[PDB]
Amino acid sequence: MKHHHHHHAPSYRVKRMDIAKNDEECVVNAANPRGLPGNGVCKAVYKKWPESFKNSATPVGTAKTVMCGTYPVIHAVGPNFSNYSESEGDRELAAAYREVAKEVTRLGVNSVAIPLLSTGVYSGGKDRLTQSLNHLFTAMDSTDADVVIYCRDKEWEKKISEAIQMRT
Ligand SMILES: [Ca+2]
Ligand SMILES: [Cl-]
Ligand SMILES: [Cl-]
Ligand SMILES: [Cl-]
Ligand SMILES: [Cl-]
Repeated sequence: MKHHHHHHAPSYRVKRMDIAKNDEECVVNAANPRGLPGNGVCKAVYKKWPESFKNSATPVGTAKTVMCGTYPVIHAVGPNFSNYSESEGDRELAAAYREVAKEVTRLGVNSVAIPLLSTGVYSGGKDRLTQSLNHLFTAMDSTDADVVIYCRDKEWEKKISEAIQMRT
């Protein structure tokens, strides 16, 4: 059974920087179903933890953890909204985050670095910040890990921070 330090109060934070530089105990990749190096976040994850791509292929709506050494990389496959309808894509996006929460719990980590799934090249050309962040919260709220959300856009940083602060 998992125990924490007496001071542990689970938190959310957002940082605008490359998730490959994260200071957390594990990382969530914005993965593609075939386990390819990809682009954007996925390519940064591939450059930093290439060993974690051994047998990382997994279906849309799921997560698969592969260790790089002892450092866990949770490959979470959100839907490409160019291929899915809005209703089906929304369900798969929510499902991918639920699988992340299960993996974070199983691993026993105290913290996790997470990107906003399906907000980059899989967004179908739409702004999906609120949709993706709300599914992240829905899955992660019941976990006790410190969650650090990574983004790259300055306006997105502000909106994510606002959403975090308004629930506190
Ligand atoms: Ca699926
Ligand atoms: Cl950076
Ligand atoms: Cl892809
Ligand atoms: Cl994406
Ligand atoms: Cl961003």
